[PDB]
Amino acid sequence: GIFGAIAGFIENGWEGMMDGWYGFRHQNSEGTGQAADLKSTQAAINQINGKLNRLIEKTNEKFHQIEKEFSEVEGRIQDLEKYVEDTKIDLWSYNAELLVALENQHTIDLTDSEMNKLFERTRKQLRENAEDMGNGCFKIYHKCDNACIGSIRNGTYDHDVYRDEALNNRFQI
Amino acid sequence: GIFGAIAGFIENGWEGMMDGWYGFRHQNSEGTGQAADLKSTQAAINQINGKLNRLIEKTNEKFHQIEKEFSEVEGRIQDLEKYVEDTKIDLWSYNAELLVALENQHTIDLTDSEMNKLFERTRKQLRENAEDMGNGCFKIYHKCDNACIGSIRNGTYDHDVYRDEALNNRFQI
Amino acid sequence: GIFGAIAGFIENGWEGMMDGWYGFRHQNSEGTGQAADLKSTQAAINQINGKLNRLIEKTNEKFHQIEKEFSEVEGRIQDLEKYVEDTKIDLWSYNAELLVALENQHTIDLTDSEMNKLFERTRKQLRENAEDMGNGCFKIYHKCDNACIGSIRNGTYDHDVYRDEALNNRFQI
Amino acid sequence: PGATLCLGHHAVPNGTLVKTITNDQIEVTNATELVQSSSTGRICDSPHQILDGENCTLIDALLGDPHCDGFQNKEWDLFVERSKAYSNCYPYDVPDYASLRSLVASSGTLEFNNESFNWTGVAQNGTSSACKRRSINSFFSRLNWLHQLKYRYPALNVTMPNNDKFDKLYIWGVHHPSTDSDQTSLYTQASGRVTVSTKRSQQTVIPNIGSRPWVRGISSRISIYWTIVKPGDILLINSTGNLIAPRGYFKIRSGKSSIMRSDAPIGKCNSECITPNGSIPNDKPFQNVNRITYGACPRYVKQNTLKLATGMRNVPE
Amino acid sequence: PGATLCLGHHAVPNGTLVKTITNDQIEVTNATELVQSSSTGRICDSPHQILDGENCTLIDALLGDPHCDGFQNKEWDLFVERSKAYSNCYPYDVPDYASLRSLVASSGTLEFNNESFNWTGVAQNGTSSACKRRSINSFFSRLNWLHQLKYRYPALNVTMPNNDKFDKLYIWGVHHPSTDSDQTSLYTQASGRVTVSTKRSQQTVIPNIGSRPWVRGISSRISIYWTIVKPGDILLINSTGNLIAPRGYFKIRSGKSSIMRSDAPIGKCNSECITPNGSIPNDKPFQNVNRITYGACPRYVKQNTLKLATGMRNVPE
Amino acid sequence: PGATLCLGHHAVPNGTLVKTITNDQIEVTNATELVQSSSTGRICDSPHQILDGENCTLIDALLGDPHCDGFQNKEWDLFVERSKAYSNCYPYDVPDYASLRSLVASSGTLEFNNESFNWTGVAQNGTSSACKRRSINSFFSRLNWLHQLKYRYPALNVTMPNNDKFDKLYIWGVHHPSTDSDQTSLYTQASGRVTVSTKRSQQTVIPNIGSRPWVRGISSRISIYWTIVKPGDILLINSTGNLIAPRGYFKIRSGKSSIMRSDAPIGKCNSECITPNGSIPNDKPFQNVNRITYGACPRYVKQNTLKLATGMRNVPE
Ligand SMILES: CC(=O)N[C@H]1[C@H](O[C@@H]2[C@@H](O)[C@H](O)O[C@H](CO)[C@@H]2O)O[C@H](CO)[C@@H](O[C@@H]2O[C@H](CO[C@]3(C(=O)O)C[C@H](O)[C@@H](NC(C)=O)[C@H]([C@H](O)[C@H](O)CO)O3)[C@H](O)[C@H](O)[C@H]2O)[C@@H]1O
Ligand SMILES: CC(=O)N[C@H]1[C@H](O[C@@H]2[C@@H](O)[C@H](O)O[C@H](CO)[C@@H]2O)O[C@H](CO)[C@@H](O[C@@H]2O[C@H](CO[C@]3(C(=O)O)C[C@H](O)[C@@H](NC(C)=O)[C@H]([C@H](O)[C@H](O)CO)O3)[C@H](O)[C@H](O)[C@H]2O)[C@@H]1O
Ligand SMILES: CC(=O)N[C@H]1[C@H](O[C@@H]2[C@@H](O)[C@H](O)O[C@H](CO)[C@@H]2O)O[C@H](CO)[C@@H](O[C@@H]2O[C@H](CO[C@]3(C(=O)O)C[C@H](O)[C@@H](NC(C)=O)[C@H]([C@H](O)[C@H](O)CO)O3)[C@H](O)[C@H](O)[C@H]2O)[C@@H]1O
Ligand SMILES: *[C@@H]1O[C@H](CO)[C@@H](O[C@@H]2O[C@H](CO)[C@@H](O[C@@H]3O[C@H](CO)[C@@H](O)[C@H](O[C@H]4O[C@H](CO)[C@@H](O)[C@H](O)[C@@H]4O)[C@@H]3O)[C@H](O)[C@H]2NC(C)=O)[C@H](O)[C@H]1NC(C)=O
Ligand SMILES: *[C@@H]1O[C@H](CO)[C@@H](O[C@@H]2O[C@H](CO)[C@@H](O[C@@H]3O[C@H](CO)[C@@H](O)[C@H](O[C@H]4O[C@H](CO)[C@@H](O)[C@H](O)[C@@H]4O)[C@@H]3O)[C@H](O)[C@H]2NC(C)=O)[C@H](O)[C@H]1NC(C)=O
Ligand SMILES: *[C@@H]1O[C@H](CO)[C@@H](O[C@@H]2O[C@H](CO)[C@@H](O[C@@H]3O[C@H](CO)[C@@H](O)[C@H](O[C@H]4O[C@H](CO)[C@@H](O)[C@H](O)[C@@H]4O)[C@@H]3O)[C@H](O)[C@H]2NC(C)=O)[C@H](O)[C@H]1NC(C)=O
Ligand SMILES: *[C@@H]1O[C@H](CO)[C@@H](O[C@@H]2O[C@H](CO)[C@@H](O[C@@H]3O[C@H](CO)[C@@H](O)[C@H](O)[C@@H]3O)[C@H](O)[C@H]2NC(C)=O)[C@H](O)[C@H]1NC(C)=O
Ligand SMILES: *[C@@H]1O[C@H](CO)[C@@H](O[C@@H]2O[C@H](CO)[C@@H](O[C@@H]3O[C@H](CO)[C@@H](O)[C@H](O)[C@@H]3O)[C@H](O)[C@H]2NC(C)=O)[C@H](O)[C@H]1NC(C)=O
Ligand SMILES: *[C@@H]1O[C@H](CO)[C@@H](O[C@@H]2O[C@H](CO)[C@@H](O[C@@H]3O[C@H](CO)[C@@H](O)[C@H](O)[C@@H]3O)[C@H](O)[C@H]2NC(C)=O)[C@H](O)[C@H]1NC(C)=O
Ligand SMILES: *[C@@H]1O[C@H](CO)[C@@H](O[C@@H]2O[C@H](CO)[C@@H](O)[C@H](O)[C@H]2NC(C)=O)[C@H](O)[C@H]1NC(C)=O
Ligand SMILES: *[C@@H]1O[C@H](CO)[C@@H](O[C@@H]2O[C@H](CO)[C@@H](O)[C@H](O)[C@H]2NC(C)=O)[C@H](O)[C@H]1NC(C)=O
Ligand SMILES: *[C@@H]1O[C@H](CO)[C@@H](O[C@@H]2O[C@H](CO)[C@@H](O)[C@H](O)[C@H]2NC(C)=O)[C@H](O)[C@H]1NC(C)=O
Ligand SMILES: *[C@@H]1O[C@H](CO)[C@@H](O)[C@H](O)[C@H]1NC(C)=O
Ligand SMILES: *[C@@H]1O[C@H](CO)[C@@H](O)[C@H](O)[C@H]1NC(C)=O
Ligand SMILES: *[C@@H]1O[C@H](CO)[C@@H](O)[C@H](O)[C@H]1NC(C)=O
Ligand SMILES: *[C@@H]1O[C@H](CO)[C@@H](O)[C@H](O)[C@H]1NC(C)=O
Repeated sequence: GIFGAIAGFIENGWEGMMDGWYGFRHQNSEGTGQAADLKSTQAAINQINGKLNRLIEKTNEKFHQIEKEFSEVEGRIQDLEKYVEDTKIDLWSYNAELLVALENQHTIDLTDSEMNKLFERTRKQLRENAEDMGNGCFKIYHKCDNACIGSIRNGTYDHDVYRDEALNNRFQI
Repeated sequence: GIFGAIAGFIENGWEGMMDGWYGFRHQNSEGTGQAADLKSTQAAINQINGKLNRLIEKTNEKFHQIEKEFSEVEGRIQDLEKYVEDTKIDLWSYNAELLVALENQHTIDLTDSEMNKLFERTRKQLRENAEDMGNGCFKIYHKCDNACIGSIRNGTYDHDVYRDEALNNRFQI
Repeated sequence: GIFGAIAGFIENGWEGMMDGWYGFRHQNSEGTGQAADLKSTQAAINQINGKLNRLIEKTNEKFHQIEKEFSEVEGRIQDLEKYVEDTKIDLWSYNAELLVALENQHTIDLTDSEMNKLFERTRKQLRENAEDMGNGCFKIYHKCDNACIGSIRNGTYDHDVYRDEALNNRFQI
Repeated sequence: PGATLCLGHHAVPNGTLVKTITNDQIEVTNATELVQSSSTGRICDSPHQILDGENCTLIDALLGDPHCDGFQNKEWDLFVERSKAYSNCYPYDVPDYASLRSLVASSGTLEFNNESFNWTGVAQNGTSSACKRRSINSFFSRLNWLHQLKYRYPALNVTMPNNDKFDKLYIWGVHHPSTDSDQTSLYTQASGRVTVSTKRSQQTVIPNIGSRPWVRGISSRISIYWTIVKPGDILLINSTGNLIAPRGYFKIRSGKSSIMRSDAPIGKCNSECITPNGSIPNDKPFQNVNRITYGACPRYVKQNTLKLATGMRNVPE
Repeated sequence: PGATLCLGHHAVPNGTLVKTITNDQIEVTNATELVQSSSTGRICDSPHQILDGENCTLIDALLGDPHCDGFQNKEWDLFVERSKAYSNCYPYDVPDYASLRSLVASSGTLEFNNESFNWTGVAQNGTSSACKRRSINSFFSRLNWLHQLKYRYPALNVTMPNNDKFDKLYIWGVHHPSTDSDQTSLYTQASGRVTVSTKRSQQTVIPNIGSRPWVRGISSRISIYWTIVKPGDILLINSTGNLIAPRGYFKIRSGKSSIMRSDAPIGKCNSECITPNGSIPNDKPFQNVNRITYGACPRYVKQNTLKLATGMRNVPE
Repeated sequence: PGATLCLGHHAVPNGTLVKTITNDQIEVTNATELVQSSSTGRICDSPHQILDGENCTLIDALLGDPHCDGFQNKEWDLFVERSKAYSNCYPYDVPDYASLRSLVASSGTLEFNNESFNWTGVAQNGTSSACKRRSINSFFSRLNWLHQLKYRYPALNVTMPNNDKFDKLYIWGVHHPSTDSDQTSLYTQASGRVTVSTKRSQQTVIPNIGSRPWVRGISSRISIYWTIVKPGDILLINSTGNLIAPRGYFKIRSGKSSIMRSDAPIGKCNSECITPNGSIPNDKPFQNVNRITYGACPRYVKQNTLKLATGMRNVPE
């Protein structure tokens, strides 16, 4: 939520996009399409896998320790043995709760970050040929067939080629 | 500070806004006004209340523990009892210091985030009828009475209705 | 990485900038230049020094504690003394690992934040006289000698003075 | 003429200082305190069962010191030991006094069932002027001072099987006479012996004749010991002299019970958290009132105060 | 006619709830569990060396209880004590039983070297019907019951120097006869004494005559003690009666060895982490199966479950 | 022709690797080390008061071993025990040696006030060739070896009241003769006894006759015990033989004092933090030099190194 895109100015996700986490949905004269963006999807997945690798199978080897169950009443020494262990468990329980809370807040923020990065990447690409509609969609002011859409996704779109046409439509009266 | 709005490109806050955390201040031909934005104010407050609920009254029940004050010199066992307790207090003291430091840094960043979100919400709404003056203020290039200001705040502003008028003023020579 | 500037839409850093962390590189008719921006450089350095001051020389005074090396086999009491200490070391070791991980992630994000802030500061300054090329560079659509570049860096650039000239070049056909 | 629309945020004239990762003093609009640093000064008698020891230690209530007779068979969630407490019976010491205090405090009950031990051969119910009940020479309510009968102290051998489902806690003692004549007068033999045992354990005590610093009329001492008999187990007591015998057992439970040292008065109020300074509210997560707590309490920390920002950074006009 | 290009993100119909700093229930597309909360129910015999105690405690294997003769000289990474274990030799107790169990468990070996002690003056190899080997009266394999020879028990004085590089662990005992006639019959003197010592330490035990609750034919007891002799040091044993002598020493190492109480069966599998509930996988960083673990294990926590978000916030269509 | 203005950031050819939440190796422009992993090799004699034990343990200085006479009445912030230390007086052992060492180390002073005990009835000032002062037979400076006078050792009964504001620490002993003739020659009775007591406590020791591994001429031993007398309390010593008597008390404080084992030499330098490896700087928050520290120290951790990023991510040209 820290960038306001996911669960913000984007009203909902696309349950139909199943080859990526972030993508494009276009409508032009040739029809309507949906294609996933890989660089931003891979960027979010790699970061989340990084977290997991720092947590999964990094465990502690312990061997002989202290007794933690008791069949007799003993008093002073047993109290301290129980206290030591109860103190340790509470502290690791706290570490566990905070760890998950922190990581989850960051996972939500970094996925929001990666959405915004893709939005910003596209916005600079389209230069003065398009206008942000405010809901994660750009209005493209020129003829843009599927090969033209593909060049935007692929990052090969020459804005100069359509500038005159878009400027005319953008600033018509 | 992470978005640079609060204590950044906004020079100071408004001590006079007492019905919200974020808002609008306008000047047109009908006069000058101030109105608080609720969705962004509620968004920041709900997040901060979320933090508090995770901290307030979640305490630990403890009953019989170890002794922590001593009237005699005893040596080995007393040293360990003091050490155990002194170790526990230092660790929870550390947890407390880091918790507050982390939470406060995030509280400042999320309030900065919510300011930026409102700025961005408005900027996309005004389309090509306005220009960012750089200090958190937009210059609106058309006649915009109080009902026109209200539609911006309320989110009902049709930019198409004023586009021709604003484009003429924006690109005059 | 959270703002996508450093190691994002900026392809690499400048090894040649040695008087600052963030800066400007321009090309006009008078030549090509490089000058560091102080307010953003000082902003990042002050934040990082703030972290260091919270960590450097804040240590704990301890005097008589428990024994931690043993020459004889003793059993129950020695086991608890070893366990207490081994538990303490593991917990502080964990605190140390998480501290550095958290701080480093934030240091990378705040330096990325400060880069973006400078980019945004410049973008609003240039108003409608320039266009974002998408790689951290602005194309300036008017005659801008070195005194004109200096006014941008210094924050004294009157965009009104060049607006007519830039608007003509921007919207030519 | 156009129009200008400015986006902004609020501010206050009276901000608060908080710490962050990068800054140990930054002003925000509002904050809340996370360290409970004040107490009410009194221990709330609710919602926990508070037992005010008043003039009595727990041990003296256990043993049955006469001015502690009122505490018989009471239970407690928290036993409060006052510094004004005193012992007013036969002078005694307890090897591992601390462990006996903790196990009884933890068990949370003074429930005592009497049991019929076969002390045929010795006189019972010995008394002393150091331990008076309404001016009359008496002894610990829960202990039985056995001495000679017609100048003879036979080898005692008595059994008590635990056929119940619960554990039995037996408290017993050994008299250490000041003089050899006191030894032979009371117990006939030149030196006594006491062996309390079960199937799993044993404790054998040889008395030590010799005077001890005078305490309240006496220069001898009674050493106090304890024995826990499990179900199916049997208590076996032997003595050729100096045995201070138990009159029964205490029930010994496990629960949320404990004991605290404090001179804070008891009040009529409701508070989950108890410190020796008195009850404190548990709305905050941390506290630096006392490292000794009982109940649902904030966790002790060294810090006076820890301010949690509840508002944005403050930038006044 | 133009075109419209929309930027977006994916979503799922079946999201998962996770906790954050600001929210204790927020839906993400996917999550993974961080608390191991299930066990296989069996202890994997790999990769650690598991010693199933079966019917024997570690102490009874150490002493040489006849039905524990199979455990002689075995090593272990983890010794598993079953609740069905029983003692079937001469009844005994051990002062600081727990410390002896821990040091042997920690040492991880039952290796025993025999040593030739000069017991000239007393008969050796005493036996009893409470401790039978194939119906024949016998005794603890590692202990030597010394008694009188032709109605005489001289003052024993035997030395054993540790000239090895390792420490020596000596286990020895004291007989506490039920009756005075049993004392004089076995050891001639009216009361015995045992003193085991080194250059640095000493332990002196006076036996206590008197019966104890009947256990498996006997009403006397043997108290068990231990002594560690360092290199260059000398074991010195003295007795005027009641000495239960060692037949040698145990090697005493330091390693990764320990002991666990569990009735979980042993299985043919490979698992690094052992709990009394059985082996658990160690892929997760936390677990709430048991606070008692052995090996490379997730750390115990109180929580059932802790869900780590592995995907963005979920916003369905 | 226009102009182009590029925003950017710096970079370096020699970046450093750091860990983050999402990455365990990422290059930044600069970093700083947070784990102190080196020592100077010597213990700085400032700002703390260092007492180099040299050839003497703390206990031997306490008791008054002749080659330790120089340590009398010294105070210390940190007592440094060398491995080359040796005992060169009468052979002894100390039940709970560790507790006596810790309480004296913690107290931080060897201050000793002499006191006039009434030993009328016995000879004083016994000596031995195992404890020489300038070739002359002597004894522990702070202990008084009482033995018979004209073949008689009466029942000693001596009192010493603590009428001071501070606690008194009394160190006393028991002689365990090698032979019965040695017992009767020194103390006349066939077996001795020692009882030191206060109003609150008692310690009674029966000596044990019998030889012990030969140490420096002697095969007997002296057992060392201690007693703390509170203000208003009274020290009561009784003996029918074998008492090693105190010549006074030690002051027993509470402070910042302790004791460390190390063979690191003492140097002329200033360093707040002391480890057995020598002083270390305390500029960093963590250290992995030693888990044993004294003073204002970085906290011990298992990690070699922990690099804190002090610069942005590094992206070279
Ligand atoms: C049983 C008794 O009366 N003992 C007293 C003892 O009597 C001796 C007599 O039994 C023997 O046959 O002959 C000699 C010489 O003829 C003695 O007379 O004498 C002691 C010294 O005079 C007394 O000590 C004094 O006791 C005082 C008060 O004593 C009581 C007490 O109140 O504590 C009386 C109690 O009934 C008695 N307990 C029992 C179970 O009989 C206790 C107990 O003997 C002692 O407390 C244990 O040490 O004593 C004063 O305390 C006085 O200061 C003290 O000298 C014997 O009481
Ligand atoms: C050595 C022996 O046989 N002792 C038995 C004792 O014999 C006395 C005799 O030695 C003495 O000179 O004269 C008197 C009177 O004439 C006795 O006869 O008598 C005791 C009571 O009758 C016996 O106790 C009984 O022992 C039974 C089984 O005993 C064994 C055992 O199996 O535990 C036999 C063992 O050989 C013996 N151990 C050694 C090293 O000799 C042990 C040992 O003496 C005891 O276990 C220690 O207390 O006893 C039954 O246990 C029966 O219940 C019990 O009354 C003496 O055994
Ligand atoms: C007091 C004394 O001289 N005792 C020695 C003992 O003398 C006996 C005599 O007192 C008795 O009346 O008659 C018999 C037979 O006629 C003896 O002669 O004899 C022992 C064995 O011969 C000696 O043991 C030897 O002691 C040697 C050195 O002893 C000293 C020492 O330096 O440790 C001398 C000290 O003055 C003495 N301490 C005191 C307070 O008098 C100590 C002390 O007695 C012992 O250290 C305690 O065990 O002994 C050698 O150590 C030799 O190895 C050893 O056999 C008695 O010393
Ligand atoms: C600085 O920030 C703090 C923390 O965010 C903030 O304090 C909070 O204010 C709220 C609302 O005023 C307090 O809520 C009250 O809590 C008590 C119990 O402690 C309730 O009984 C109260 O209930 C009343 O109001 C309810 C409204 O729905 C009714 O349902 C009810 O019947 C009562 O009429 C009330 O909700 C809250 O306790 C504090 N929290 C803390 C930690 O202090 C404070 O407002 C900020 N300071 C400033 C100057 O703005
Ligand atoms: C929710 O998120 C979780 C966590 O991110 C995610 O689960 C992970 O999925 C991966 C890939 O499917 C799992 O990887 C497997 O791990 C096992 C060992 O545990 C490997 O042996 C497997 O190897 C196979 O595939 C490899 C591909 O290179 C081959 O090299 C190999 O020979 C095998 O063919 C496999 O890689 C991973 O275990 C889980 N992680 C966890 C913690 O569960 C899950 O996909 C997400 N859920 C949904 C519904 O999307
Ligand atoms: C990598 O980052 C580290 C950490 O940020 C950075 O190291 C720091 O450099 C500063 C400045 O060079 C060091 O400051 C010095 O500290 C000592 C005490 O340790 C002071 O005595 C020094 O004082 C001198 O300079 C002062 C300037 O005002 C004078 O007042 C004074 O009289 C002296 O002339 C000096 O300030 C600091 O110690 C380090 N910190 C650490 C943790 O090392 C380093 O520069 C970066 N590396 C690179 C290659 O850039
Ligand atoms: C061994 O020495 C101790 C210490 O001197 C002896 O105890 C002392 O005994 C006398 C009387 O015998 C005590 O005096 C009494 O004091 C009380 C109240 O203080 C007074 O009311 C009596 O009338 C009497 O005067 C003295 O205080 C006491 N000292 C202590 C410390 O208890 C002990 O009796 C001696 N034993 C032998 C066998 O000599
Ligand atoms: C001191 O008292 C105890 C307790 O009464 C005595 O022990 C008891 O001794 C009798 C026999 O002397 C035991 O009876 C026996 O029981 C077994 C099996 O239960 C039976 O097979 C025998 O034939 C015999 O009947 C009794 O159970 C036993 N009690 C306990 C608790 O062990 C002890 O002997 C007494 N000592 C003296 C010196 O009087
Ligand atoms: C009980 O047995 C021990 C062990 O044998 C006896 O101690 C031993 O006593 C002899 C002399 O009586 C010692 O020899 C001496 O050695 C020193 C230096 O090593 C030498 O200088 C002497 O001249 C003498 O030869 C022997 O070493 C010693 N052993 C030990 C381990 O101390 C003890 O005396 C016996 N007690 C009885 C009552 O028999
Ligand atoms: C609560 O009571 C404790 C215990 O008496 C107080 O802490 C002691 O304060 C004295 C002087 O005020 C210090 O010298 C002691 O070191 C403290 N005791 C311990 C064990 O550290 C504490 O100040 C009281 N707090 C409140 C809020 O009443
Ligand atoms: C693993 O075994 C432990 C120990 O038996 C189980 O914990 C006990 O559960 C009982 C009732 O089920 C509770 O009354 C006890 O308080 C628990 N013991 C302790 C020491 O807390 C545990 O439930 C088992 N877990 C699994 C997953 O099998
Ligand atoms: C500081 O001294 C300690 C203690 O001697 C050193 O740690 C020991 O190192 C040996 C081998 O070098 C290991 O076998 C031991 O396990 C270590 N001891 C403990 C208690 O773990 C340590 O290496 C020294 N460090 C420095 C920097 O000098
Ligand atoms: C974009 O890349 C895809 C994948 O290789 C390719 O099939 C497509 O033709 C490309 N389109 C353009 C316009 O470059
Ligand atoms: C905006 O909403 C407010 C609140 O209901 C209303 O009073 C006002 O008339 C609205 N104005 C416009 C322009 O929608
Ligand atoms: C910008 O500031 C620098 C530093 O003082 C100065 O040298 C330069 O002349 C200034 N240029 C402009 C255009 O203000
Ligand atoms: C310490 O002992 C050694 C060998 O006994 C000796 O050389 C050295 O001088 C002694 N130093 C002191 C201060 O006693």
